[PDB]
Amino acid sequence: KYNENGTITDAVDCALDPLSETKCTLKSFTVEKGIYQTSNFRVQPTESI
Amino acid sequence: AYTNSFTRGVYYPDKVFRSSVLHSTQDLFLPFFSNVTWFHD
Amino acid sequence: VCGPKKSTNLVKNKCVNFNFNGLTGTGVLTESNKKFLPFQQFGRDIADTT
Amino acid sequence: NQKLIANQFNSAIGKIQDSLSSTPSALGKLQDVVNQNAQALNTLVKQLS
Repeated sequence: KYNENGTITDAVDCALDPLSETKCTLKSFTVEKGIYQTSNFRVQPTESI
Repeated sequence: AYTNSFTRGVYYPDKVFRSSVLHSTQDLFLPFFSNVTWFHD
Repeated sequence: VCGPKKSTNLVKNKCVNFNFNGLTGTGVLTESNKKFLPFQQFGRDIADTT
Repeated sequence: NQKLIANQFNSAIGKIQDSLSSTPSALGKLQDVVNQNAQALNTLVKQLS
């Protein structure tokens, strides 16, 4: 979050938590009430047969 | 010894001036609330 | 290790082809009221435009 | 019942004014249209790069 003077006042890590992922995907520093699609769960293979 | 990084370790990605905007950038950063090693050695 | 780089006189209030180090473009250069950080070289707008 | 109707209408228009002043989501449609237009333009600009 850049200020008007060119310095940064806050930062959000996208991988910190689902709330942070919502903050990153909305590209806004404040999340309004509702539901937002953020990621896509995919089960990965474990063995090669 | 170990301790909490909190929100430290953020540096300016590049020498670009930006005013009152939110920028999403991917680069090498210290993870927030990460466990960092403490030395006294 | 590189050779010398040429320099030209600055022109304002006229459509010119400007080349500042690695940033090239065409436009009109006017006086700015903004303030840059000491290490910053150029400013970018919200649409990834210098 | 002219006076009662007049008073009720005045109170109703006052309540509408208060609701417009207070509720920010009342004008969601126009803001959504403007946001969609801005998003389309910004997407085009990003795709230019």
